[PDB]
Amino acid sequence: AAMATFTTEQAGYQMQAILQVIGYDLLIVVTGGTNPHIGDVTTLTASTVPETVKFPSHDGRFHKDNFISERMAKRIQRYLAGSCTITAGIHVNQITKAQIAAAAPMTDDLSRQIISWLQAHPV
Amino acid sequence: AAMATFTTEQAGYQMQAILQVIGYDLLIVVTGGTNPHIGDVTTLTASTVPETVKFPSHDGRFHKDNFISERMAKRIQRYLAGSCTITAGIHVNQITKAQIAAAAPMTDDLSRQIISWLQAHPV
Ligand code: NA
Ligand code: NA
Ligand code: NA
Ligand code: NA
Repeated sequence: AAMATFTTEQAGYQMQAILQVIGYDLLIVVTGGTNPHIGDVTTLTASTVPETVKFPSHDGRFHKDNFISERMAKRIQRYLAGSCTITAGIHVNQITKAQIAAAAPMTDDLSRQIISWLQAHPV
Repeated sequence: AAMATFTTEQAGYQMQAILQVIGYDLLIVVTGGTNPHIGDVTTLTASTVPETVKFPSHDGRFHKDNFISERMAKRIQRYLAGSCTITAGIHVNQITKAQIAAAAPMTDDLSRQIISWLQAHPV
């Protein structure tokens, strides 16, 4: 199983997804960088359009939005047996353009591990 | 601390809140009864109006909505240092009127333990 942890690291920083199964429903906590937080929450089922809450900036200043919980939700949506809630909060102090670019492949890498896990542990 | 678990039991069924601190942000997972699930997600900060996602019924049939994540959010809102996400999913097979009535005091009981914990462990 009811809990699993997935990690990836590209361009020198790590992202992590912690998955918890509750009933037929999923909770996925996505964090990364030096300052993990909860900046976005995406909710969905297999058959509804995902929706995303965006909290005010965890440190007040402006950071580019990489759409991480939305991107993960799109990848895993068709594998869901019930509801799904994805939090995301990645922060790298003085992030570089290459590290920004790595956010999308790293999210897909976590998504692929999650999908494999769900297929191995049907709920 | 960064993680704590709170429980209550009234009228013969248990509710549980698992709290995880990520940065300055909170994730609270509220479950109970025989069939824990994620049926509602409430998001808020100290200064914004809470909003609640309601997923389709975890078992297809109609159950009364006890507004659990909303009720907890109202109780703890003024103590938040950052963002807060509360999932809730309580199910008792053939719930009784007394057990339905117990949902509100039990949510307040979990909320009071959470507030005490936050005051003892400032983030
Ligand atoms: Na691993
Ligand atoms: Na944001
Ligand atoms: Na306790
Ligand atoms: Na509901």
